[PDB]
Amino acid sequence: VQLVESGGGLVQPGGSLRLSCAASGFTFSSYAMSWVRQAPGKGLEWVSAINSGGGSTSYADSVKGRFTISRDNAKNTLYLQMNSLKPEDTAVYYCAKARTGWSLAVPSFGSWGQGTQVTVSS
Amino acid sequence: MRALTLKDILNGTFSYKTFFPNWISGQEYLHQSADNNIVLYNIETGQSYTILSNRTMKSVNASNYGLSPDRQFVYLESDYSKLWRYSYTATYYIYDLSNGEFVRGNELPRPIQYLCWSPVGSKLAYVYQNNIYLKQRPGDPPFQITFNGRENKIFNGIPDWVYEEEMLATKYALWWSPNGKFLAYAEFNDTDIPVIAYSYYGDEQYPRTINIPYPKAGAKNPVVRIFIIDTTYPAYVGPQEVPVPAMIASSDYYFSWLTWVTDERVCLQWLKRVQNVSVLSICDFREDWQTWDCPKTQEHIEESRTGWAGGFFVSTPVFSYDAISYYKIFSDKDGYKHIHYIKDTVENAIQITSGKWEAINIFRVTQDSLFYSSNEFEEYPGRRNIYRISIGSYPPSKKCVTCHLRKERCQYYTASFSDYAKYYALVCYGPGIPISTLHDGRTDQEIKILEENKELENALKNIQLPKEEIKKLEVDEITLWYKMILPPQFDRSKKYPLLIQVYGGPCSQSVRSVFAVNWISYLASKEGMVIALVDGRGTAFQGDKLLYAVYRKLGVYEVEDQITAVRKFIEMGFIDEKRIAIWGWSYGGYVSSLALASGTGLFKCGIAVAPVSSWEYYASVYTERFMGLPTKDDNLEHYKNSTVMARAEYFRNVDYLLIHGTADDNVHFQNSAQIAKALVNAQVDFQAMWYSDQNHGLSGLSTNHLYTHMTHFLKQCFS
Amino acid sequence: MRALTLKDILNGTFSYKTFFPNWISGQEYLHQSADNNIVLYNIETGQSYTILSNRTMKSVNASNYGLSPDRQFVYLESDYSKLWRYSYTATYYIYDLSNGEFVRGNELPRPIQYLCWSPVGSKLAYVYQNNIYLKQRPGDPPFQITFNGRENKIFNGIPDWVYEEEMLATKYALWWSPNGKFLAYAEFNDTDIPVIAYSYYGDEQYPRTINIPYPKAGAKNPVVRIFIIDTTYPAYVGPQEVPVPAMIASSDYYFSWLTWVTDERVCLQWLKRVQNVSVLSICDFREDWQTWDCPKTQEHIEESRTGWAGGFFVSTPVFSYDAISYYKIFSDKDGYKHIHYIKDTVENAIQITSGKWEAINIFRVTQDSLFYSSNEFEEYPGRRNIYRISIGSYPPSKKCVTCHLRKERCQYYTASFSDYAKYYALVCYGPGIPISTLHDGRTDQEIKILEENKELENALKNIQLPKEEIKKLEVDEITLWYKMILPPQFDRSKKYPLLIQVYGGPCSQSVRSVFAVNWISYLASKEGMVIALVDGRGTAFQGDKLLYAVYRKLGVYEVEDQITAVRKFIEMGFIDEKRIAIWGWSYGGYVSSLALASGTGLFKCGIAVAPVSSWEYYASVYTERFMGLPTKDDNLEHYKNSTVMARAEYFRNVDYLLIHGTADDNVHFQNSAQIAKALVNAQVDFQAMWYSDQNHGLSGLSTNHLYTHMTHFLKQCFS
Ligand SMILES: *[C@@H]1O[C@H](CO)[C@@H](O)[C@H](O)[C@H]1NC(C)=O
Ligand SMILES: *[C@@H]1O[C@H](CO)[C@@H](O)[C@H](O)[C@H]1NC(C)=O
Ligand SMILES: *[C@@H]1O[C@H](CO)[C@@H](O)[C@H](O)[C@H]1NC(C)=O
Ligand SMILES: *[C@@H]1O[C@H](CO)[C@@H](O)[C@H](O)[C@H]1NC(C)=O
Ligand SMILES: *[C@@H]1O[C@H](CO)[C@@H](O)[C@H](O)[C@H]1NC(C)=O
Ligand SMILES: *[C@@H]1O[C@H](CO)[C@@H](O)[C@H](O)[C@H]1NC(C)=O
Ligand SMILES: *[C@@H]1O[C@H](CO)[C@@H](O)[C@H](O)[C@H]1NC(C)=O
Ligand SMILES: *[C@@H]1O[C@H](CO)[C@@H](O)[C@H](O)[C@H]1NC(C)=O
Repeated sequence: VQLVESGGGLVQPGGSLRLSCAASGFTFSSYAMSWVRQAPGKGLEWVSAINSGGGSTSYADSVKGRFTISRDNAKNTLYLQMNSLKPEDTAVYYCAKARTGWSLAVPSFGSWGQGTQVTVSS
Repeated sequence: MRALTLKDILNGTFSYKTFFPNWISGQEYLHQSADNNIVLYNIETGQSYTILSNRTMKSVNASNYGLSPDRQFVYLESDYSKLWRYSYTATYYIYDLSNGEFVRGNELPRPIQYLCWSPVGSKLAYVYQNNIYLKQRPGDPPFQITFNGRENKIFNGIPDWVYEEEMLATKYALWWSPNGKFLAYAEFNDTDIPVIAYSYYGDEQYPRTINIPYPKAGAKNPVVRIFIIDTTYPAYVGPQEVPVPAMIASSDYYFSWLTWVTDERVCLQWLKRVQNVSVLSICDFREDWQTWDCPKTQEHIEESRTGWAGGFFVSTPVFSYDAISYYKIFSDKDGYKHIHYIKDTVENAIQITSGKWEAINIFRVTQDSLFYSSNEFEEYPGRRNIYRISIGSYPPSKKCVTCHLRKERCQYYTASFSDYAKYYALVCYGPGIPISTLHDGRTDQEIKILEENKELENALKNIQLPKEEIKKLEVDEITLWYKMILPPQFDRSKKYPLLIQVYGGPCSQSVRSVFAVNWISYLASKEGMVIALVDGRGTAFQGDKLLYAVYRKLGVYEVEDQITAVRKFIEMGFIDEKRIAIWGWSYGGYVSSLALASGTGLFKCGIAVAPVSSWEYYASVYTERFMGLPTKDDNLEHYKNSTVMARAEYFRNVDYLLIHGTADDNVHFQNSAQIAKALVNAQVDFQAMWYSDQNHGLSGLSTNHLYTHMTHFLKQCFS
Repeated sequence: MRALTLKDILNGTFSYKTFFPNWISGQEYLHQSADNNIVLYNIETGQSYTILSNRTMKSVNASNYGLSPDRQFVYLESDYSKLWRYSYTATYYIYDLSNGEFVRGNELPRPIQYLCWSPVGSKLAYVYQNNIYLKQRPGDPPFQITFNGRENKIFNGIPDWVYEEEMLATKYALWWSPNGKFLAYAEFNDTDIPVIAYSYYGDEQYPRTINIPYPKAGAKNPVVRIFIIDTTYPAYVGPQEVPVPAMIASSDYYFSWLTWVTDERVCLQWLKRVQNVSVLSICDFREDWQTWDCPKTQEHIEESRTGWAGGFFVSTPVFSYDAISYYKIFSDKDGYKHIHYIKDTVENAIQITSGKWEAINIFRVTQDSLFYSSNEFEEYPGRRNIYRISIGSYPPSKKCVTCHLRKERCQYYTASFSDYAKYYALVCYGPGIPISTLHDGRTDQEIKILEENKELENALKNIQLPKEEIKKLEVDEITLWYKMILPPQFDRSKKYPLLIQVYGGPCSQSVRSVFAVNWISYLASKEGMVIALVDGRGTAFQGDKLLYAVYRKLGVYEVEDQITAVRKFIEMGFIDEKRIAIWGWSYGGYVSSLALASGTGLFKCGIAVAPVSSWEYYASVYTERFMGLPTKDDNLEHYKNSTVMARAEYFRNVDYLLIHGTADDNVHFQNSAQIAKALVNAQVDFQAMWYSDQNHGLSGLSTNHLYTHMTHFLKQCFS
């Protein structure tokens, strides 16, 4: 399975960004997708999840009301947009594929790519 | 031949020893010899070797040890410091066995309130300042799980005063999964609870104040929540909260117990604030959401029409090998507690044991056997015997493994089992000298004698001991069981003084076949008195009628039973009617004060040690279990018409001795203060004595002082 | 014909009455009749009328009254509520006499801590919530003077605990100018003082905690300031603070006393924290800056080389008619306290009285006469007699007024004087039945008998009372003065048990010629005992050598004096050596405990009621006056050798009884708790008793219980 993430970088606090995830190999539009982040010196933290159809989304309590996740099966792309950033989200973001397409399902520890680094500071 | 002396009892000379193996596998166990050496014993091979020398223990002044299941690391505990009946703090060091040196790099902080290894592997969970920390390896920085722990307000992983003393009777509130991939803990919130404050003097110019959150009868209660967290990736989704049943989360409720079935199946038990109803729930793990679900079809309800639910505590289930069915002890249609087998629904339960006796405990449920305790043998409700039943076999079977081992020496047993029940150990507490033995586990064949107590038997040859008997009386269609202790060279043609020792507490038993050499033994051996203990209605292990006869009426029937027993003893014909006394402790103080002030003219003197004055002054859980809410709508009338103070006028023509400790946290000093004030306001003469900075147990030299004072008082009354 | 009984003592059936006139002018006074009518008596005309009837008093449930200097308003007091030994709160109503109804303007607040009229006019000054208010006329809104009054932290116009109990011995700190032109008050700051906390049980479900700012030995002390405010325009400049002398303000200090001389002259008395230096300063009022000036030339210094300054309290000056000279009582060159007359300089003072006796009090200084008290008559320390001397007359004169009035009935007198000393009243307390009479102020002749206690004399005809004697012993160089109470029909050929009553406190006297029927009278009259009271080193009114002997050596010489007296009594020949006992109360307990555990084998039993165990547990003002600071450099060595606990080993072969009240604010319960702890740690048997929610006095039925219990103990000991 191949997954590539693009976006991110160094941005001042209070700004906004958006990043993309592209997947190949397996069949898209048949599984739920998820966005996970890894902070320096910490473990894996689940951020958000999107259904296989794109109707309902699930968010964590730490990024509620600040992140927006969408998908496009025609281009096989996943988009996550962050707004009103704070100087504690500096981390590397990974794109995760679930194993259940019947409904929403958080992927546990499936495929992992290289992710994209996002650093926020003054 | 010589008689007993008070200094023999005070400085413990005739005390026995027991042997509970510290099982670490199915065939091995650890022990600490009388050399401060830790020795590992293997039963199959028969060899043994030391895993930790006394030099290493003395290097850090350690006093207790704990071995990881990998047998690679040990923890040693020092700086012991007791706080409550069960809780304490200490300092822990970690020793590496492979390299023979202490682990360096990340030392645990101090003091630590609780610490536990995982069932599989070597990873640690501990509690420090009301917060839970997890360590993957003994040489790694800790990972913090909880953040809101605050002193005397929020408790994480440990109980507060109320749950530690009245509900859990342990010092910990965290549990590992069977393979150690999940950790479950409880959080207690004590913020609106009223506070009891008393004075501690110590050694300083100014005394200080001790404050404890303490709910008295009818006050606010703690709030408890239960969380489960993944121990491999704890930062993924964090802790998850276990749902509460809808029928329970409608008013105040309690938390009874937690028990793991498998790595994805857990069981919880809930109690309502009205203790009439109990609920058992089984919850499963959903991997598609990493959460926990408790279906409504997997809830079991237990209720009692005539009293509280269960005995002193609610019974716990023991699950079978298939982890879908379980065994539990509760009362049947005839009011006797027996074993039932539950698969799908409560109404479909199958009764395993039946009769006019009771089943006390369930020890082990193996693939084809069940071990339990009972008092079926010869219809003596004071004995404990161990029975084994075959389950899942084509012919049914049932055997008693302890009722004929040593018939005249041992009739009170307990057991300890190893992994997979390969072997077990039996400990016998009486009525002879206690013994400890190791058994086969498959044929119940004796292997070796762990402890025989030969030195005590050699020391007791030149001493005359009193004679003890256990009998029963049938008065007014009520059966009372009494134990009588008689002096040596007893003669039925003379008259003797009489002393009564009373506890009388609900769900308790005082007439047991247990070996003991204590104060009353000395009193009977040297001072020539006759001692008696009586068990009547309100006690346990005899049926539901006798147990629940005292529901919502405390302090009414115990006094009647004691007086009836005393009258029968007088009718026997060898008791002096002008010299009779009674005494008790912390519930026998209550009963002693109520019986002495009954206006019957039977007792001459009485002693009350740390008694309870009114039920409005005690903890909410214990009081409301047996009495109910103290409101005008429910039971305020009997709350008012049950105190000791209301009988203050009737102490006029008796001798009274009142004893209490000023730093008591269980039964507060205010009880004795109010008793003394009420007695003074009625112009009644009595005697008193207080012990400064002493807890409910009166430990140390206070025990010697107390027993000497009571001996002086009794000798003066019977002169 | 019959002997006394315990109920005759507990119920005060043998008690006397005294008459202290309430002077309102030079020739008239007020009294409260039997029917609760306020009656005004005029001496010159012999006519009486009812200023206030009992109906008005009963209308508002009043219990006390106060009449305005202009005889136009009366304040009535209701809702009494005691707080400490001297302080209390109440509700006050104002009644008009010109029209005859209560005023209904600006009503007073409630409750009020203190209230006082003006010396002239009808101005009012009261204290409410630790703040001072002043009203120009009964019906006018108040004017607030102070704003920073807070509960338990800042006191305005009233003392805190330590000043009220140990220094001022009053309930108020505020004084009017002689013509009501200025008002002086004191402000106490207690922010940094440590707090003693104890428990009050009451009648609720939860006990509560009581906190009092209490400085123990060698701790922080309150801060005091003095202000004076104009009472006619109290907004022109506001309060003004008087200066403190330079030699006093260099370190910690106390405020001893204040006295008004004239409308423009005041006198203040300060004392150093090291309490062997005192300063008296006189301050004038300067109109140029409308302020107060205290010149250096008007400062007088008093110091003691071998002890503290003054007696129990520092003496107070009495000013002359021309108001620039005064008279004061202090030690002379031979070590006896006498009267000195001071005009300009201390070292030029003229001694007025001299001899081997002491002068106790100065009552009144008129334009030509001076009245005072003395114990010179017949060299008997323990008698009080009134003497009058002439000043400003060419031939000196000296008259003893009371030494020959009723020689065999009265030898202990006190006096109360009227305005301008036109008439006065004499009250005699013993050794016969007390009696109060009225005397003319010029010829010192009796004109009326105010009270003579006829009913008590009639009721005492059928009661046989014990015999009392006062005598002295000389051992080597000390003179011990003792009072002995002997039973009726006493015979010297038999042997009797002996009881010693001890107080022993510094600057105190226990052998006096007073009349009393109390517990020891019953003990001698009915139980056939012999009772002894002894006065030795450390007692007052016998010179400075005897008074200052116990300095930094508390609890050493009192025991020696008691033992020497007991040995002499045994040598007398009518005392049974196996039946000797001792008892005391609040420094009687201290000496009693130290004497019982002296290891001499003299006393069989002893009783201590609310004793002091260590001097680090008591208040700073009292302890540091007689013992010094508890620092390593000053007196720490003796602060540790003079505790009851250090002798805990010597209580083995004696009987002990320890009694204390749990709500004692003066001598805290900590002392008895420490004593009990020390006795338990040494394995010593004793008896105890506590009283709940009772202060130092043990008032109510607790007194009955205590005296009955002590009688039981003593009867058991002497059987
Ligand atoms: C106190 O008990 C200990 C424990 O057995 C014993 O060794 C010793 O003799 C006893 N001391 C006495 C009886 O003085
Ligand atoms: C420690 O154990 C060894 C084992 O032989 C023994 O020799 C020695 O007495 C013990 N030392 C102490 C202080 O118990
Ligand atoms: C504990 O209870 C208090 C009120 O009883 C509440 O304010 C607080 O949120 C609770 N604490 C937690 C951690 O839930
Ligand atoms: C338990 O007690 C409550 C209140 O006393 C009562 O309403 C309820 O019926 C009882 N529950 C039973 C008997 O199952
Ligand atoms: C109690 O004392 C009162 C006077 O205070 C007297 O009138 C009465 O007779 C006494 N009563 C008894 C029973 O001694
Ligand atoms: C009030 O005083 C009047 C006048 O002497 C008298 O008649 C009446 O009895 C008294 N009333 C009382 C004391 O209640
Ligand atoms: C009382 O003293 C405290 C500190 O000792 C000080 O802060 C405060 O100002 C003082 N209060 C007054 C002077 O009213
Ligand atoms: C007593 O006063 C003297 C001076 O009169 C002084 O030397 C001494 O310090 C004071 N006493 C103490 C104990 O300080």
